[PDB]
Amino acid sequence: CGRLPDFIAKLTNNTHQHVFDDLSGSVSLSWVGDSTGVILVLTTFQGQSKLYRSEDYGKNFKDITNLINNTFIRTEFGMAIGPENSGKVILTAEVSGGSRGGRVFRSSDFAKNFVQTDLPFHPLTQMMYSPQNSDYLLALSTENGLWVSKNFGEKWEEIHKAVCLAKWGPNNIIFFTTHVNGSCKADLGALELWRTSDLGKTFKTIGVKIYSFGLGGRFLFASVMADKDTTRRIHVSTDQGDTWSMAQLPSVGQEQFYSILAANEDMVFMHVDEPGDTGFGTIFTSDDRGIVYSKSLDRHLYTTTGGETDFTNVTSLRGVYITSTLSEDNSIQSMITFDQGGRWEHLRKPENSKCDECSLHIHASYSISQKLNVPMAPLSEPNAVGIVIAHGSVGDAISVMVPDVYISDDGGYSWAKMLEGPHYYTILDSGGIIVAIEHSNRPINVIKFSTDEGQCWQSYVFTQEPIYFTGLASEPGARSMNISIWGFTESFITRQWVSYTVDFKDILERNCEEDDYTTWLAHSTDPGDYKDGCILGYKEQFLRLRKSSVCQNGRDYVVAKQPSVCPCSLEDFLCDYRKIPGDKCQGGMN
Ligand SMILES: *[C@@H]1O[C@H](CO)[C@@H](O[C@@H]2O[C@H](CO)[C@@H](O)[C@H](O)[C@H]2NC(C)=O)[C@H](O)[C@H]1NC(C)=O
Ligand SMILES: *[C@@H]1O[C@H](CO)[C@@H](O[C@@H]2O[C@H](CO)[C@@H](O)[C@H](O)[C@H]2NC(C)=O)[C@H](O)[C@H]1NC(C)=O
Ligand SMILES: *[C@@H]1O[C@H](CO)[C@@H](O)[C@H](O)[C@H]1NC(C)=O
Ligand SMILES: [Ca+2]
Ligand SMILES: [Ca+2]
Repeated sequence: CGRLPDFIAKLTNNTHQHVFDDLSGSVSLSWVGDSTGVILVLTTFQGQSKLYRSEDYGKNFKDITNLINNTFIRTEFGMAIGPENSGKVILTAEVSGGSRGGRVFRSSDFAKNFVQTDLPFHPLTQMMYSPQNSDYLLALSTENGLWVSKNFGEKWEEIHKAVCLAKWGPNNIIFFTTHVNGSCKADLGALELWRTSDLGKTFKTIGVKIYSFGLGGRFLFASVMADKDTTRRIHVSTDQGDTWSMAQLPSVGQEQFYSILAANEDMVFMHVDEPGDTGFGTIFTSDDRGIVYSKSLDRHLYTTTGGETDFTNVTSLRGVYITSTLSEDNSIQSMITFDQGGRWEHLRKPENSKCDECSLHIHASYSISQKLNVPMAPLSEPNAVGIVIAHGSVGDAISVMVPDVYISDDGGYSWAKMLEGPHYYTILDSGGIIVAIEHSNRPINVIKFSTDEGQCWQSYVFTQEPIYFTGLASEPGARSMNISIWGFTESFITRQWVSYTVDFKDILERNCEEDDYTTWLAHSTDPGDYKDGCILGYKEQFLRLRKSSVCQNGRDYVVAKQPSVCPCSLEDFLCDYRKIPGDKCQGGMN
């Protein structure tokens, strides 16, 4: 491997330290908008709150605690960040014992100015933005009242009482459950599901005997109790609850649960927990109506009701998902699907790695929850086509051994060891740079980076004062070249939070050209087959950045791809026959 020259000089003047020398114990960070560089940092000591604001992607911060009048901010509610570039921020404050209602600091200009607002109620939940209109907010009160605002939280009205759960639907529709006689936990299974399309002026009861409800893609789901039984079933609606269909899914008992694993405009991955405290269930995939379900994966790991699952959307390649399954011997084995759950498969072992014949197993939420030496779950970005990064074990099952970091560049078909120890990682510039920080219980001062998709790595010493590393921060969307390295210095009585923001603009000094990209057929496994690369009835050819090209994709980078319809085979249909949701094959068989 040949390394690019003089990278130290291109990063020293692009390294920016900021110290947060308050006495806080916890730190939370929110990005506000895209292409703004606005970061809000809230530090808490338990109490005192400090509010810091950056507008250069974290290179410099300003103390703006005076903008909230030095009020303690309750971390339970977080920072209610408005969608897209609305620039909306809502912080929930603590009040005294005799206050009639709550207090909230509202900003609509990317945290440049905050307005202090007294509420006619005490908030029980975070204030939720309507996807259709960021001025429309709902919240539940401590008396389980449903409150709605049309003017970004300035004025509130209580549209219904005894509300247990409320969610925005499309076009400013509100769905919510309510109880009549009792409470929310007591009347579990006797709730009613209501809908209002006019922000509380009129109401329609769209369900009774309700356990709970949820939204996923185009689908409205409700679990409904049986008449003379303690079991419950899933009903689904695609017309905002005007009509319902019984999902072709098994019923479950009180000790079981349903969980939406993933949902888009085509279909839903649904987890049905198995009876008993055995920690696993079954994955089913829906049709385009959310009614017909095909069994996709048996013995899917999902510990308890609100427990841990390893289900992972490989967002860098269409149709690819990874998750963990419980073996018959109660060992954990990773499985990968490339066709949206049509079939699952063991992950292919890297060629050079040895078994501790075997396969690759991926560490995710469950491994992290069990306090394994795994700092991050899998990472993928849609604009960085084919790239998957994860901690893994090569062998027969998930192992507690010190895991290596593995990378795929084709969406999970092939794998290679990326780095030796456990590392935090982050993808920048749509894959133009991959960054990694060693996971250690010792202080560190090195950030590793790769410009060839993880094949070659350079180490950069970003500070002479090593830090206990805690996490990476970068602009969501993976289009920036800025990376914030967060850690702390420690004395005998306090911790000094510090961030180092490195700008890679001089590493990727030139913009990528058309010559810098090459054609790549996704899902290619055998060019001799007529249907090579066909997934859900069509294949796609991408323009991928050459690994050898050292250049910036750009903030306005758009993945260039060209689809080609494949002939329909029996693999494109499910049993009602019905074509698979999202399948776009034409001609062929039927
Ligand atoms: C998993 O991740 C992929 C990529 O993020 C999802 O794909 C997209 O679907 C959404 C909404 O349905 C549209 O926002 C995007 O245009 C799609 N993006 C791409 C790159 O395909 C996919 O829907 C997710 N899987 C599931 C089942 O939710
Ligand atoms: C990373 O952060 C830098 C600023 O620290 C970004 O720079 C800016 O460039 C944009 C558009 O060229 C202008 O919005 C801003 O005025 C600049 N910011 C400042 C304060 O100088 C840079 O764009 C980020 N890196 C990437 C690729 O996103
Ligand atoms: C700001 O805080 C000070 C001291 O706590 C208080 O006296 C003042 O009334 C506050 N301003 C408000 C509540 O707007
Ligand atoms: Ca169970
Ligand atoms: Ca490159």
